[PDB]
Amino acid sequence: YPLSIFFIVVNEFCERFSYYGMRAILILYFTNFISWDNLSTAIYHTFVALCYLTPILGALIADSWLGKFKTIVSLSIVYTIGQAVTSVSSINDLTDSLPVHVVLSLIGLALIALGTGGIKPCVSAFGGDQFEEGQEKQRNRFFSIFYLAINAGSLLSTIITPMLRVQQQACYPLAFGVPAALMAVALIVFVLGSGMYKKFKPQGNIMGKVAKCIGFAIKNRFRHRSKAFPKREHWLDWAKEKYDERLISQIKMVTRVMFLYIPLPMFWALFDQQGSRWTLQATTMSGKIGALEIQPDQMQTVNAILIVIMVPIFDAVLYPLIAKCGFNFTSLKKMAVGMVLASMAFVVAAIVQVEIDKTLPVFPKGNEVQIKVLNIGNNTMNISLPGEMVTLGPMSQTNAFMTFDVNKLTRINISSPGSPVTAVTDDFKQGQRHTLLVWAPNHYQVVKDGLNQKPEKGENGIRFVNTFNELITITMSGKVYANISSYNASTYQFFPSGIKGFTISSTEIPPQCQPNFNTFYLEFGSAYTYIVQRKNDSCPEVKVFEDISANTVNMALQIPQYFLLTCGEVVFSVTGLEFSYSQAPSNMKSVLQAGWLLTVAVGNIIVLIVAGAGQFSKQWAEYILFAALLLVVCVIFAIMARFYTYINPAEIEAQFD
Repeated sequence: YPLSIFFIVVNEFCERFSYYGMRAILILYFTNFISWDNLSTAIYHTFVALCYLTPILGALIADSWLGKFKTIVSLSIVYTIGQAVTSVSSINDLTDSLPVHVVLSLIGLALIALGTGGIKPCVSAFGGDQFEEGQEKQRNRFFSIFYLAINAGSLLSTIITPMLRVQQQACYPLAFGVPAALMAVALIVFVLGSGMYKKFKPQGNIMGKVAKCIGFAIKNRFRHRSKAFPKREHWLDWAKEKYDERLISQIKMVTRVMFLYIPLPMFWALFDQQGSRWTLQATTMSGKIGALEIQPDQMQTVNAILIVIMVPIFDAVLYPLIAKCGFNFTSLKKMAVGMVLASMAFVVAAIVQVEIDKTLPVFPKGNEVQIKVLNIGNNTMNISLPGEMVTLGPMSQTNAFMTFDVNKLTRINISSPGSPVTAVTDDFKQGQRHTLLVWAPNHYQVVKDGLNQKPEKGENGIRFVNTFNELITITMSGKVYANISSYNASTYQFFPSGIKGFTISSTEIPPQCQPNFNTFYLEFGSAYTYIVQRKNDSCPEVKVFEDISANTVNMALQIPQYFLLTCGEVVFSVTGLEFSYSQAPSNMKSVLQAGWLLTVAVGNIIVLIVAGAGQFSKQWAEYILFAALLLVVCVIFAIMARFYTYINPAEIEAQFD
């Protein structure tokens, strides 16, 4: 056995290495191709689950045509072709009638989808066939090692890709080129073992036979309405009239096994939340370990790291111990327990989420308007606002955003000690944060803020205010603010953490002045407003004011909810695709594997259907998304398993003829 297996393991590692590397690069490109006709966003959202709809086509083929060995090679090549075409097409689009070049990408993208689908069910079952001598212990070992290699690809893909990218947009050819290069090695190694594999060929069009037998049964069962209508077997009694008895047995085994997958696709909807829903949470909870600088979007890597260490533990020690006390852990039992853990993984998130909410600010909603007053003048100013007055000294601000109803924002009067009162004629927009700038009794400016949420990806936003008579231009680490009018403010731009330096430029500034300045440590999620003022020597001067406070909750707090969920997946998923193979009849192994994969496809639909917010806060969504659904489904599953779908020893049943 050992010789035949190693080829499949290394092939799967390389094949899944490539797939993950394609995902990250693929999404970035659409942001550039979207600039013709928003159609690109419509092109996407197919690969979200379409990569799991194809495996139907792979199953139909091998089990009724070409066998499994031939479909692995053929579907593999078309996978390689698609990537190569896609890689060159992107370069052809930018280097060189735009839809004509784009058509190249579409064919490549479509040609890839078949590759990713037809291989998943075929390769998994093809390994199992190598064990025949009552080797349950060895066969169980393989399916955990095989599932371990999948992640060893995911982990190495994450580390390698960022270094690979931006090596040269000029690096795009390598971006798609290198993943394509690897799979070529995957195909070569798999073929090299042809002399060692054990293979079986289909005896005919089983697909047709199964469909015809089922078709005959249902129509015949419809007849005989008042003559022995009550079935003994819902289909077998009536198909047996014409069709072979042993074939009737086989279609029955798959029917029972598949009945249990009806409740499962809820679990795969919950497991998917870790990619999108939690990555957003990390953004608003980003205190950083003193030893390193992990970014919000890097956390998801923790799941791959844990699963490459949990899997050896469970098979090595934990399971032997449970046996020694006599619990007799069966395949149905393990799946039932696995769904409970992932349920407790989510409930922890609600606890974490409510902790974070203690700190976040309040953003305006509906007809609400939030105003911050910032006096940048050299004298104290008195401002009249609806039901309130505020006095601000020179270079002073109101530390909080005052919330008012737009309908209630009737009058504002501005005055200074001994100065005339000036009425504000400007207008505001509901649902937006607004900043009011004043420097003299009859001089003021109203500025829209633009930011009304926590900065994305945890990057700090910066902006400047011009007080010089002439226009000013500032560049900060690759980003430029140009031609800022006097007594006006520029829009925000976002930078990652660290310390960033910037250089100022203006015509009124004498050349001998220092234009160079450096900011303090940025941290995460903050947003600040700089003010540039003139010194007695005409040199620029800098002051800082805060708008949104940095992120406080530490990010290490997400390890628990990743530890439970990852621990939940090991027990559930690994046994899911092993039990599915054990029960299937000898003639239709790939049919059931495609049955398991089909569950994941429908899984993404549930989360996608739920779409966005429909409630007050995530404190709810993170809760009902498991309890009202996952536990209710979990109890239903246990009920169905009480009817012994495990009772079929598919290996020996065939020998009865």
